[PDB]
This record gives sequence, C-alpha cells and structure tokens, in this order.
Amino acid sequence: GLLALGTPLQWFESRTYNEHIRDEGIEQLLYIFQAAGKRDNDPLFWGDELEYMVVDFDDKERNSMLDVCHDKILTELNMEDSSLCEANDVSFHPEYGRYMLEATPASPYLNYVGSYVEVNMQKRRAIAEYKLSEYARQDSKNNLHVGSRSVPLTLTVFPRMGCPDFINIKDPWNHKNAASRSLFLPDEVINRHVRFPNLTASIRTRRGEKVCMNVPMYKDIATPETDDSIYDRDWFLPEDKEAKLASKPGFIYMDSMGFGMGCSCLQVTFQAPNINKARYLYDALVNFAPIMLAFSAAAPAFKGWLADQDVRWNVISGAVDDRTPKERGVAPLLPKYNKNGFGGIAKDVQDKVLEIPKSRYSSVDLFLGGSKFFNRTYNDTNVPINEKVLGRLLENDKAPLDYDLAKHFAHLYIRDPVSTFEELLNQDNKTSSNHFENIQSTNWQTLRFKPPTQQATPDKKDSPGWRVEFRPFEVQLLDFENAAYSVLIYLIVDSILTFSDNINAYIHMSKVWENMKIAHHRDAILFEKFHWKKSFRNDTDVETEDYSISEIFHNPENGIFPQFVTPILCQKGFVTKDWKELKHSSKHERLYYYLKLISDRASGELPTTAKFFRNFVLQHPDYKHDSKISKSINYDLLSTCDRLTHLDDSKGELTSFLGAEIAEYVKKNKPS
Ligand SMILES: Nc1ncnc2c1ncn2[C@@H]1O[C@H](COP(=O)(O)OP(=O)(O)O)[C@@H](O)[C@H]1O
Ligand SMILES: CCCC[S@](=O)(CC[C@H](N)C(=O)O)=NP(=O)(O)O
Ligand SMILES: [Mg+2]
Ligand SMILES: [Mg+2]
Ligand SMILES: [Mg+2]
Repeated sequence: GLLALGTPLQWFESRTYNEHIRDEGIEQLLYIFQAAGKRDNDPLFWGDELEYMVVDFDDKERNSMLDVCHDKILTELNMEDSSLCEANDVSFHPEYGRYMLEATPASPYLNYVGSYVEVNMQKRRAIAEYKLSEYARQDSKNNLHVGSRSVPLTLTVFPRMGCPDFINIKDPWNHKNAASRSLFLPDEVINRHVRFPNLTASIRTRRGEKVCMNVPMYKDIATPETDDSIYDRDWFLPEDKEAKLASKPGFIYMDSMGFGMGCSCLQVTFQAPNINKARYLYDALVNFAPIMLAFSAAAPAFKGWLADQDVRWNVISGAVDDRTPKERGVAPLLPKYNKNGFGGIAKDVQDKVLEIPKSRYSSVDLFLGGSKFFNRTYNDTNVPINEKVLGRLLENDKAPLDYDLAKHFAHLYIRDPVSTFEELLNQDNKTSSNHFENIQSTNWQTLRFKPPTQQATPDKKDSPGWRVEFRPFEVQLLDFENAAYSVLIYLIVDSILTFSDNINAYIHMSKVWENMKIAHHRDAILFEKFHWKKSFRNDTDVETEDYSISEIFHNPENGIFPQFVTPILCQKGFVTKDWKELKHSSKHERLYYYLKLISDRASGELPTTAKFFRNFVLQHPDYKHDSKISKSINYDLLSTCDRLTHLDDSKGELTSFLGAEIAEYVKKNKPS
C-alpha cells in the first residue's frame, strides 16, 4: 500500500519534539502491552518482502540505467489497478529508491504453503512487468523513452550507482541536489514520497557531515591507489569539502543514503504464539543473521568498483548513520562547520549526548531473554541505554516490564526521531502507535521484534500478534532462490517454535557481532569460520567453536540441516529420516531442489550471486584489471541477470549459475 500524505518537519524544526515523541511513543507502547500482552495461540502466519530495482536497458547504447521515470507504477497499483493486485494476492509499496519497488503477498502465508511463496513472488513480478509493458505502449505512442526497455530485477546492489549515465535522466546535474548533497547521487534517485527526502536531509543535518561509507576496494594488478571518482565541487558547504577528508586510499567512497537504502534485500516475518515465544524465537535467530548474510552474499561491487567484500550490510549501516562525531568519539572533519562535533544536536541537550558504538542501522544489540536458557551475561557488549525510558518501562501503571525487555526498548530509545510530520505531533496514545513506530521503524537491525497495535486484543484472533522479522538476507535474482531462502528460514523458525523446550541457541552477543564483521569478507562462504554453538540441545551449555559455513549447515551435532531442518521435516512427516528423501517425493520435489540449492551453495559447490557477479566482471573482455565496472561491463552483466531471472539458458548462463541439475529442473518445472 501507498504511503499517506504529510508535511515533514526539517531537522532544525523537528529536533525540538524529540523528547515529546519518545515520551508519547513509550506511552503508546505501554498501551500496546496492556492491550495485547496476553495474546495467545496465535497461528504461524508469515510472509516475505521483496525489493526490486527497475532497470532501463538502452540496448543501442549498451547502457543499463536505473529507471527513475516510471515510479507512478506504485500509485497506479494502489489505485485503479489495485483490483488486479487483490485478485492476485499481491501488494506493492514504496521504498527509499525512486527506481525501486517493494511487494509482499496481500495476506500472510499460514504454516507450510509449499511452492506458493514462489508462485506469489512470480505474480508480483508478472504484474510489475505487465505495468511496465503498458508504459512501453503509451511511451511509444507519445514518442517517449525511445530505445528503452525497463525490467524489474531483484538486484541487491546496482553495480553502477552514482556513476556517469546511471539514471535515465538527461543531464541530472543541471540542478543541485539539496537533499543528499551527494557528489554522486542526484536526488532523483529518491522516491517522491516526502518521508524519503526528509530522512535524507534530517540524518545529514543531525550528523553535521555527509554519511560516509568506505568499502575496501578489490586490489587488482592495475587498480588505482585512490577512488579516482572523487572530485572537488562548490555547490554546498560544508559537504563539498568533506570527501578529501573522509575518503581513504584503497577504499570506495560513498557519501549518500541511496548508496545503502538504494540497495535491496529479502526479508521474512513470522508470528509466534504469544510474546514469550516471540522473545524466545527472536533470541534464537540472532546468530542465524550473520550466517545468512554471509551465505546469501549478492553485493560484490559498489559505485562502479569491485569490492573486497561480498554483502551490502555495512554500506547500509553507514548510509543512515546519524551519529555526530561526538557520538562516534571522533573529531568533526570540518570543526568550523561541525561545532564541537555535535552536528545538528540542540545545545540545550548536548549535555545528554552519549557515545554510541553502532549505527541506528546495525546488528541486534540485546537478547530479550525471558526464556529458560537465557542468562543476562550473554548480553556482554557495549549497549548504551536511555535510562529515563528504562525507568518508565519498569515502573508504570499500564504494563510494568521485566528488566531485560525494558533494556531492549531503552536501547532503541537512545535515538532521535528523523522523520516527523507536523500533523502527527499529538496523538491518541490509546489507539495510535505512530510515535512509537517513529523510533521502532528507524532502528534497523538484523531482526526486529514487532509489537502489535492496541487494537490487537486477545479476542480478535485475526489481528497481527507478536512478530519476529528476519532482515539480513541479500535479495537474489530468481524467484526460485528467494522462495528457497524464504522457506529455509520458515523451516528453521518452525523448528525453533516446535522444539522450544530443547533448543538452547544462546551464545555471547560479542561473538555474534564478530560474526557480522566476518560475514562481509570476500568469499567468506567458501573459507571463513564463524563462532557457532557446539550443541543446541544442552541446558546451560553456551560453548561455541569456529565452523565454516559448510559445517554450520551440515554438521550432525550443530548444523542447520541435521538439527533444524531435518528434524522439522521428520516431525511434519515429509520424510522418515533425511531431507534428501524429498528428491523422490511426489508432493515435495521442489522443496528438495530448494534445499539442494541451499546445501550446494553452503558447501561451495554452487556460487553465490556475489561470486557469480565477481567472476562475470573479472572474466569480461573489456575488464581492465583495475577493479572498474564500466557501462559496458555493467550492461552485459545486467543483460545476463535479465536472462537468468527469466530462466533463459540460451547462452548456458543458468546452467553456469545454478549447475545443470537445478537449471534443468527449474526450466522444466514451474511452481504450482
Ligand atoms: N500476522 C502476520 N504475521 C507475520 N507476518 C505478517 C503478518 N501479516 C503480514 N505479515 C508479513 O509481514 C510483512 C510486512 O511487510 P511490510 O508492510 O513490508 O512491513 P515492514 O516494512 O515494516 O517490514 C510482509 O511480508 C507480510 O506478508
Ligand atoms: C528508508 C526505509 C528503509 C525500509 S527497509 O528497512 C529497507 C531495507 C534495505 N533495503 C535493506 O536492504 O536492508 N525495508 P522495510 O522497512 O520494508 O522492512
Ligand atoms: Mg516493508
Ligand atoms: Mg523494505
Ligand atoms: Mg520489512
């Protein structure tokens, strides 16, 4: 669904309501617990969110651009073509990028739904390409976007973001981009819904410096020693003078929110039976997050460069990192503009500013606890909290909370609201969660623990309950892959929820954080090791060893297949003994190829999308052994991606990417 209208407040004007917004959202949250705290026996509803990028192929010029001119698609799919969507069980909404689409099923899946995830993902995609073909008929007749061919691709990263000729707007630099003030992204990369340029502007003003994301450059025989795309400019002070100071030799420099929030992911959200199981599930999924990031890697290039990393995470982390240099415990790059390293923080609250170790977009900070295996000593890392919020969640007359749950919320509330509408400044806290949502939705982490609304009282059985969002997955090109990875986590969640008396997944948080750094390394999946529990079926045991992704998926004692997946499949009767029995299942064959694809990637038998892209660039005739992705390499890569998406093996690319057995299989068998 399309986002409702508002008048955003810009940072200088909105910062004055930070405490008001925090206070009133805490009250809203208290009403939610008071109303929905005792929900129970909620069904296992779940659903995915896919994010897409609309790419314009200029086949005559050999240039694939991002398409920032067909964003009406989102309004039309939510207006006069919404009937198409509803009939087809899909729903569409905006994302940060003006070229992006997001789509979900219109109703959650319930329990195990087989091939229907993939069916539903194919329908989302077929409806987007339908709309796009309609525009191509209109444009033809109005003689517009002549030569151009727009295709939705589930890319994690656009390899040429912020590089010359990367958007289908002639001469986008003939005006200034006051929102991001980036050297590379015109503000047309941003979706027109006012929230998005608001967040962009708000986060930069608060920080008092452009966002800054330095990603290690892959080092080839002829790679420049610096990011030679940086340039001096004079539109904006201080921002146009930052790059010289902020960049680093051997690092890709990115300076704008769209480099991160202009990237895409797969997400899956699950409803637990009640809040307690929701805490248990959340805690248990914490170390799956860095593992699945590493496993799904789909981002080996940024801003026209091959990177020495394989996932998007740290780039998105920096893109919305509103921390002043004070909060980061570093000097302002330009002390004359960034007064005392406080950026846009009001002086009459600079005395309350904390040093905060992680960006508001970062891995989970705290186990919620509240289950039998939990011990507060597993929360062993630096996690600042808003003490006032903790105090109030502990002592109040609506819903006093246990200390571990209170500390989760209090950590979330160390942040300021960065997107605030004038209209919404005073709410009815009994019925509204908008203020709480303000902070909740702008703490972006590897999981999200989702309260219901005040409306979701236990008697109302169909309301959304206590939910856990699983956020780390990179998005893959094929709907077959995304459904494989969606069902994977489904089966892991069902496993956790089913065997909850016996699964101890606790490890020290400091280890998870370390895993998150390791998951970024180039080819991590193929050789790096990760702290993973030695056993899950052991009261009090929180011993880890360091296991490869292959061992983490396949070890009999602690592996995802033998301890999570296979046990749930036996238990639900899909198999007697082993997951591989599905190959010869009459009802369940596709589930076999889903799992086989996963296992073969986890063992290094099939490449990740990140590796496939990297090979593609490195093996390209025009590649100049210097780390650069040119318009021409970009064009061929994305043509390949278009063929892969569409199971087009005419050039053997699908066989090359999925191997013969899976390729032949998806080419001859449609999900149904
Ligand atoms: N009751 C429910 N339990 C679990 N998941 C749900 C439920 N209702 C909807 N979902 C799924 O939650 C996700 C919500 O998507 P979205 O509106 O994109 O929210 P957000 O951006 O906050 O994650 C979708 O995948 C949707 O299918
Ligand atoms: C600025 C708005 C961001 C909304 S978002 O957090 C983006 C997810 C990101 N594209 C990623 O690759 O991790 N998805 P949702 O809010 O639909 O869960
Ligand atoms: Mg969403
Ligand atoms: Mg999203
Ligand atoms: Mg989401």
